[PDB]
Amino acid sequence: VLSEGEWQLVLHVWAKVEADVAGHGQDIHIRLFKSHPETLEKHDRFKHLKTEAEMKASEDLKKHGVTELTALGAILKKKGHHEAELKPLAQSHATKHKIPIKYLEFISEAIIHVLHSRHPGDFGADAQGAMNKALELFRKDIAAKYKELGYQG
Ligand code: ZNH
Repeated sequence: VLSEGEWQLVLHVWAKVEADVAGHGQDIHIRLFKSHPETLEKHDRFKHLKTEAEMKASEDLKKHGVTELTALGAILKKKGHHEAELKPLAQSHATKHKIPIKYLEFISEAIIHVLHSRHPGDFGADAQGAMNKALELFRKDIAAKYKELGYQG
């Protein structure tokens, strides 16, 4: 459970992400795929994107990063009260896409890397700690939902 102060820091840096959702999504995906290359295999339509310029130029990929960050932003703004927003995401991700909790941690690492890289002055220790706690709560709750649906994380 997060403090109101913690939620404030999460939402303060989230407002900065929202000045450029699409560029943050690109950087996050580029980082994720480079760091943890197994993750690119869940994206069949992005396989031919073999260099960083090719990744940046893909409207497909760009749009997908806005779709993911939009859903994550809406979850964050509910400050933990996110069952209604979380349930459809667990359903597609447990049953259709097959995304293990470990991959959610990898992308959580990429989000934190990119928010440090772009907003170091608004992403010091206590802000990083809050964002980590928020992402941890997201992943705890999505994993409980995965198990309800019969998917083992
Ligand atoms: C933060 C975190 C996150 C978020 C919020 C998200 C969100 C999302 C959204 C909103 C969508 C659309 C709808 C549905 O459900 O389907 C998606 C999809 C999606 N998803 Zn995901 N995700 C994520 C992570 C992820 C990862 C990590 C992966 C891998 C690796 C993924 C993979 C995915 C896919 C594959 C899809 C489909 C796409 C297409 O196909 O178009 N995912 N996703």
